[PDB]
Amino acid sequence: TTTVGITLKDAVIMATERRVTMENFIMHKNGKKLFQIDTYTGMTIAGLVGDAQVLVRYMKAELELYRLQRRVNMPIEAVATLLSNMLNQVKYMPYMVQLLVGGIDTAPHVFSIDAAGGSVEDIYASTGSGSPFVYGVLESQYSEKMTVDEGVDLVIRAISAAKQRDSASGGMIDVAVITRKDGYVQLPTDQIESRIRKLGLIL
Amino acid sequence: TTTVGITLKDAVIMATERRVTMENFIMHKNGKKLFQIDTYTGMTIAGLVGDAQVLVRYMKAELELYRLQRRVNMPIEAVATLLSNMLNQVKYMPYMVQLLVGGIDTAPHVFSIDAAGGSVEDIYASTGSGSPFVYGVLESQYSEKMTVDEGVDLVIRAISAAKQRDSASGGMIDVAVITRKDGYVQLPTDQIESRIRKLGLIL
Amino acid sequence: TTTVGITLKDAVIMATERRVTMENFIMHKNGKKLFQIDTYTGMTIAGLVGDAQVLVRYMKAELELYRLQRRVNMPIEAVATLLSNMLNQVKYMPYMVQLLVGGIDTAPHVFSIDAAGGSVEDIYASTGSGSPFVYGVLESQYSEKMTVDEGVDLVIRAISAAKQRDSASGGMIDVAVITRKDGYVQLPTDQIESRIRKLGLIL
Amino acid sequence: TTTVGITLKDAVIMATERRVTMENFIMHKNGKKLFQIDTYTGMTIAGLVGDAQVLVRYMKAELELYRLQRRVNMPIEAVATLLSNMLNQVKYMPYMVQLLVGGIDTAPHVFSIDAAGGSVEDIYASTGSGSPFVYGVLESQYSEKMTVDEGVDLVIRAISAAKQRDSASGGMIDVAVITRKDGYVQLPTDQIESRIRKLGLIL
Amino acid sequence: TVFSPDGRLFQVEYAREAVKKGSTALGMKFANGVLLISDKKVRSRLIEQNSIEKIQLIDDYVAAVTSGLVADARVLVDFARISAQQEKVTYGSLVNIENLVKRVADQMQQYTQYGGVRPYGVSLIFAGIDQIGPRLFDCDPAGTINEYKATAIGSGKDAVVSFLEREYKENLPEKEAVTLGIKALKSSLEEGEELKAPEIASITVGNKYRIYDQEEVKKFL
Amino acid sequence: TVFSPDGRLFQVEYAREAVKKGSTALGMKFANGVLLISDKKVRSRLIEQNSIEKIQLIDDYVAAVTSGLVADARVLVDFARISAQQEKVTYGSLVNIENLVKRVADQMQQYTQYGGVRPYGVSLIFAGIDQIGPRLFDCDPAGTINEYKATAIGSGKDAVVSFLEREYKENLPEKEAVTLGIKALKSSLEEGEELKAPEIASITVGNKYRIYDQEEVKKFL
Amino acid sequence: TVFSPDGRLFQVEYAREAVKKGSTALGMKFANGVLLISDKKVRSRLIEQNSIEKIQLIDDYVAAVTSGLVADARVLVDFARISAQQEKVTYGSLVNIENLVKRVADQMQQYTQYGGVRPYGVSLIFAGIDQIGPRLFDCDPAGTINEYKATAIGSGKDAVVSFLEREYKENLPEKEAVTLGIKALKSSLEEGEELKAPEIASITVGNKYRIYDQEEVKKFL
Amino acid sequence: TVFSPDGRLFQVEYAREAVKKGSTALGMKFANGVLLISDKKVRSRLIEQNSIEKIQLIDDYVAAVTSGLVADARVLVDFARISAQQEKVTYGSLVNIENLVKRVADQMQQYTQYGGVRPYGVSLIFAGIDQIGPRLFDCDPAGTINEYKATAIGSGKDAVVSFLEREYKENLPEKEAVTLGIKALKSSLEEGEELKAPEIASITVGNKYRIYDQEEVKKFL
Amino acid sequence: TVFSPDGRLFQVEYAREAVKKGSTALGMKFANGVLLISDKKVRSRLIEQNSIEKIQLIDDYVAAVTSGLVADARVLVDFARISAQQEKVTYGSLVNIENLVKRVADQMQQYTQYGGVRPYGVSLIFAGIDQIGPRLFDCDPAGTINEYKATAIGSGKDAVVSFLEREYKENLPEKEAVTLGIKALKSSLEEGEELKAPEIASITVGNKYRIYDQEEVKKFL
Repeated sequence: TTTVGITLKDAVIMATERRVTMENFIMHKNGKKLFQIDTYTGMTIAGLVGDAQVLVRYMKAELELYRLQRRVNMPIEAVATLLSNMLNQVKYMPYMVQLLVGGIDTAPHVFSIDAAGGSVEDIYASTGSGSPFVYGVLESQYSEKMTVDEGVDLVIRAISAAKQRDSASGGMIDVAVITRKDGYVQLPTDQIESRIRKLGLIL
Repeated sequence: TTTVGITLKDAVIMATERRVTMENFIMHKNGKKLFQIDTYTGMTIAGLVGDAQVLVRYMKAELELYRLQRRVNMPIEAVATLLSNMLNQVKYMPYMVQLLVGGIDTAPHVFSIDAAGGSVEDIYASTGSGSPFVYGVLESQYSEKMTVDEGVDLVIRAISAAKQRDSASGGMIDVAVITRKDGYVQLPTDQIESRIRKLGLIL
Repeated sequence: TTTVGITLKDAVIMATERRVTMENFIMHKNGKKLFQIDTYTGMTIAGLVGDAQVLVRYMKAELELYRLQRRVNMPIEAVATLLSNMLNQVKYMPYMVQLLVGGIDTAPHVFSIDAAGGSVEDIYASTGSGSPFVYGVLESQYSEKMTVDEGVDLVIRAISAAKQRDSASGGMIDVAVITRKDGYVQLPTDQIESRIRKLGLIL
Repeated sequence: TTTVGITLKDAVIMATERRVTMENFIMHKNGKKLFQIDTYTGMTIAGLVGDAQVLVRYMKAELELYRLQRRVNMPIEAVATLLSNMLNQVKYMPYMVQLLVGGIDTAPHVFSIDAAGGSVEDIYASTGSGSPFVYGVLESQYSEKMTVDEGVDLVIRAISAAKQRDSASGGMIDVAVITRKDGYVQLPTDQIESRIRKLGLIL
Repeated sequence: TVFSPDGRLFQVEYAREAVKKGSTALGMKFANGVLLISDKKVRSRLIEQNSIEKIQLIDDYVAAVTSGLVADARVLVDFARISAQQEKVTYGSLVNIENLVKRVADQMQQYTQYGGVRPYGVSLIFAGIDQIGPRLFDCDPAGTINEYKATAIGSGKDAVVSFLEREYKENLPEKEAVTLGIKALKSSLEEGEELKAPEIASITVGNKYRIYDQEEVKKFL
Repeated sequence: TVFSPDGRLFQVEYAREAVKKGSTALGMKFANGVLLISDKKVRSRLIEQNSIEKIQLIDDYVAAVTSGLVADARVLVDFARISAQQEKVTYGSLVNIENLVKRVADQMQQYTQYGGVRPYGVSLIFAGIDQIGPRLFDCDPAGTINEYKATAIGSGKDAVVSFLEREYKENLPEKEAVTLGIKALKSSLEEGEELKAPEIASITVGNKYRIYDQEEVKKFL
Repeated sequence: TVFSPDGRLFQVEYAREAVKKGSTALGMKFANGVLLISDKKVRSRLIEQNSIEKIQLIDDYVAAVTSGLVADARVLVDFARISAQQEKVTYGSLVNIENLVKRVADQMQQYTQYGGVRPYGVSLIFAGIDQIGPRLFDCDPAGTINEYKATAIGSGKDAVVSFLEREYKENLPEKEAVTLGIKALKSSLEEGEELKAPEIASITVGNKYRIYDQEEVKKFL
Repeated sequence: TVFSPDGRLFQVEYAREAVKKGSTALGMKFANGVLLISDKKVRSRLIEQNSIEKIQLIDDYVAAVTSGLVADARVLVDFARISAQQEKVTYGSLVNIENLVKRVADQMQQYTQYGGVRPYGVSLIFAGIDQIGPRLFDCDPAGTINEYKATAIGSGKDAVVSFLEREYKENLPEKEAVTLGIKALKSSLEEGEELKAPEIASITVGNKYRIYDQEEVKKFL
Repeated sequence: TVFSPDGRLFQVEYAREAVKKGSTALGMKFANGVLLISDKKVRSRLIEQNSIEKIQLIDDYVAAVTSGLVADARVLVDFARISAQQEKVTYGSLVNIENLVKRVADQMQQYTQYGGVRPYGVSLIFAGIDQIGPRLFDCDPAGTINEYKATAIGSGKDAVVSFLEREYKENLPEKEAVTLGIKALKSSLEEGEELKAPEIASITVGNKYRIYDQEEVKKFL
């Protein structure tokens, strides 16, 4: 699996691929690994599929409830804190996952949460078997000054690089952009395919 | 990880670096390992991040509650005792952490607390993989007569030496000074960066 | 660690050193291992620091309560019996400690208590990694007829010999004298340092 | 440890030594292993000292309670049955002990009880590391026709032989004689010492 | 606690009678802030005045005053303090004070529905700052909640509320809000009774709570 | 709660008296949607209006309005919100709103059969969109449920229902439905009376709920 | 324990009648310290007076004296002793005696709210030294607490309190505080009756409690 | 068991009436010792005399006598026996008998405070030797304790206590103390009524309890 | 089961009325043994005569008879049987029958002290051999026990006891004891009423219990 989240001035961009394996066996070419969990909040999942899927349902439910109760969206750091508590509480019978939570409150944020509930905020982050390849691309190419269009191309390049070198990564790249102005927008596949072409990449 | 706490006549200085690794993989360069937990009390964390972060939350909450209930801050030895009880109670299913608690009540104090709740007060202490390098610097250079300014320089030199020799340590040095006059105060990064320059050091 | 308790005609002398190690790593030079737990009762601790400290807190509290309830101090053998019950009760999830309890009721007593709650009274005893070296000094030099001053010199000689041969032992020697007349008296560091000089000792 | 119990026409004799070891380390030279548990009932202990001491306290308490409730002493076979039930009930988390129970009701009895509550009556029995040496002496020299004075000499000879060959046995021999006429009588140390001298033995 | 033929819960109405006997206290919102003022039936020079305060901090950003049975009130403040910390541990902050007030109110509602317990004889005002802004709520023995710009509890409630209905203005400066509050509290005293020194606490957006000391309160008397 | 000789549960009938004292609210189905309107017992400029929510969202597609004991009602709303989330987690969606209404009603029924508790003094209207279509239900202290094209709860129930009985028609445009609703509510008022701004919320198939702002509500007054 | 129409809890008021029948006890703060004096009902020369004392050490720095049902009082003193030790084990020390008093008062409050138990028929005065300084508290059957400079419980309470309100001075030296307290206690024995040797205990900052023996008490009589 | 308006617990006072119907018993301290004497309600010659004794050893150094409901009494003696053994197991000895008596008295106190149970209809006298010395305590249905030099329970209590108040002095030789106890017990009998042989038991410091045989008792008649 | 003003437990006294209605049975000790005899109030030829006996073996060395509510008695006999087996498993034998009788009596006592249950309407005689010797006890609804040489329960108790108080001699041969027992029982009947075949059981030291067959019983009629 490869997932990525980056922050820009007033934007978060999150992306994943879609390959689901049982060891070397590619069972599903089109799994979903990127989810809207609130108005301005997205999450990516890596690790054990059943565990990650249960947490997505739990987060969608809880953030909806919290929103109705508080009349405002859960702050992104509060999302990461809740997950942190939840995952640490079962650390000896854990959810075997790596999570990125990304969103906009008064500012853009990306958090990376591990299976023991350790949560760290970063300007960008990547999870899954493909993440080392992504971190190479981002280290070399990320700039805090990038436009959303440049950041979208960046995550596409990073995940395409990971697909070339991680056999557990593959399939169509899914991308969402989160802004205060436009909310959570999943980019249409046709748009991502177009950028893949114009960048000289494959799939 | 490298953290340090030193006592001086009427002050406590605590400091850490920020590197978060998984094996050799530097996932985060800007982790936070130094926290204010009460008006005149700070804590550093080393070990399993999820465990440490839960403890920081529990301490922030309990010390605030206690302060409201007692109309006085919890004595620093009481903070260490509380932590000692909590960690020992679960020694067989432990918080996998090493903690420093530093603060001032009628006197400056640093306590070092282990994963079985063993707690020992010292004039200075260090935790994490980089701690032996720190202990070398402090054995050679610490003086109980140092000014706060000299103490800040000392902890910067100690942590810089650890960063040079411990690959699990790195990133910006964070420093807090605790006094009766100003309480816990995290020093601005610009100031730490300025001291690193004038000491002739790196990162 | 090295601790020792000896009985004389109308007195108990207990003593320890102060080194706390993690393997070869000397983390603290000045740990406290000797505690007053009742008016004429002392305790020394060896083994896992967090467990031992919990027991010291439990004993201080319980002996104080018992004194207020009974209007007399708990008999020294009753202190040992209480600890014996508590430690045996959890023997499969134990307090990993060796304890000495010493004091005066109608007579001087030293008891040594193990991690399964086995408790045996003796004329003298020693615990910790340094104890075999102490037992050599005591076998050769102890006399039931010694005066308190002679007994204090003996324990100092014994722990000094242990510090020379046990790398897990070190730091300043703490000594307490317990008598009906004067109660529990921790000797001033200056007095112990002076004895160390006159006896011609080091560390 | 070495303990022994023998029956004679109208008497039971029980005896132990006093050495307490951890491996080869002789921690205590004067432990107690022979106990009066009722008016005409004695018990010896071998195995884990903490476990055995708890059971001594439990038996003293229960036999006193029973005597007060029934207005007669618990029959010796009933003492062994109670012990058998208690030990077997926890056989998977056991008291790691070997016990001898001896006494007089309408007749002399010695019972040997193991860590799983197996309990067998015998005319004589021995427990502890020194027991095989004792069985040698008893097989060769025990006679059902012996006087109390002869039986006391026999057990002293038996334990002395065990002390010569079992490094986990040592110290002063303790002997008790139980009769209807005189009850439980622990023999004075001077008397045992005098017999050791007269029999031409050691320690 | 069961229904009468008219649909009333008399045990809850009676709990509200106990509240009416308590000392008057009030809260009001002002420009970027909120304050509480509490009268006290100080009754003996032998009492320590600085202790068992009417205004109680729930955290640095939220405070409460109560009226009614004083032991019941302490239990509810203890509950509120613990419930605030549970929320802070779970999420990292307390985003909306209304949810804390609801949790306290739900605890009180339970004791009006289950047999084997009597209702709490307590009303509370909660005031503080959260992500929405300065907040002011009251809560009564039934667990009924309302949010206010200004409100009062205790024996002098009706007089204080009437006064405020006429005189209260939004977005006053703190000093002018305190002055108005003191005036409102005075309007509730009986024939020639003198206000001897109330407790005052206030908070403004971006700051923690301030408890006025006796000497500062005196400048308003 | 036991049976009288005629087979009645008087404690439940008395709980129903508490509901009659509550503020008036109504719901009605219209072309591809459903709406709720609630009147508010607002008295005092010192009250915060924005914090008042008689119409409460259960999730993005389901809302409720209640009448009767306000604290009891909050507990049942909280229950409905959690119950809705539990269904959504289990199955991935809420296919039929009737099942949620039944779980809430079962909770209420329980408090009429077991000793040691009193019934909830609450009636609720639930309205939303599920896989069947736009839904409108009510629920009373007994846990009796009915599905409706239009209905009302609270003190003005009888007048509003009579009005709707005469004037309601199916498949109105939203604007016309809201107009009808306002007229229905207005009919329930006494001698020479407005009618301050009520709360209005509506939802249409394929959309989420919308809450009318104070200014859009004014257009109908 | 339920509410009367006037909002009173009669079972608690009745428990307070039992306290009124107890022997008079008082506390007062003086220069860097606090003391307790207790009268005793000596009702037979066959009693050992040196036993079942009215003044009870909670720890070395805190003592209590009680009035009312003696068995209830013993239960509460036992609770206070264990609660003090729990705090000492958890934190290493007892920083503020008020919190211990609150835990005891909460235990008493609970027995006024839950069915199936009666309140404790006990009032207590707690006195000792903590990190704040010398402290003097009382606590009644409701679990109501106050802090004082001087106070009393038991049958003579009103007379002792009247006396002290007139004659009490802060920061007296110990001997003068004791004289005043003896004099106050004597004034509560209205008819020509003699004060037998009361219990006296005192503590000053930096020291542990001391209980005045038989002869030192006599020196004030 | 709840409070009357005068603060009394009538259900406990009624339990005390059951104790007044029991056989008379007494205890007294003498030089380095303590003793108990119990009258016997022996009717039928068909009864086994040596059985169901009113003096009951708790351990070798502690004994009790009871009066009131005999089944209730047995339960409390059983409790005291097990409680004594528990303390002996924990610490290795019973240092102060007062703590055992307090544990028994706490068990009795609990049955006066909680609903669902009636108080024990029993008074006990406990006598023995501990580390303090010879001890003599009584304990009533409320769980009230006192330590005495001499005391009595049961029907003739008031007459026995009057006689002892007139005649008792400390530190008598054992024979003189028994003689005094017998005289005191006879003082409680009706006119012309003979004292049958009571039960007597005594203990002195350094020894275990001894029960007098019928022949030893007869010498005193 | 609570106390009346005179200290009585009427519900227990009323249970004792149920016992008076039962068939008469008796026990007596004789030379090295003890026997039981029970009247059987036969009421129809359609009944199986030999079933649901009044005399029940608890083990081979201990028997009981009962009077009062028969289903209650059955439950207590069942309890006694299981309790005896528990003791024999624990210790290997049943040393003193009085302890067994106390456990049964304690079970009965509990049902006089705790709410939610009524007392057992039963009295029992226990008879057997233990290590002390031949034993004979009775036990009533209060859980009161006594040990006897001879005793009776049931309607004819008073007459049988009167007779034995006159005629009983210790240490009779078995045949002479049975004869006396039959005579005692006959004296409790109404004149004209003839004693039909009673149950007889006996046990001597060193032997197990024997039940007399119908023919050996006749030899005594």
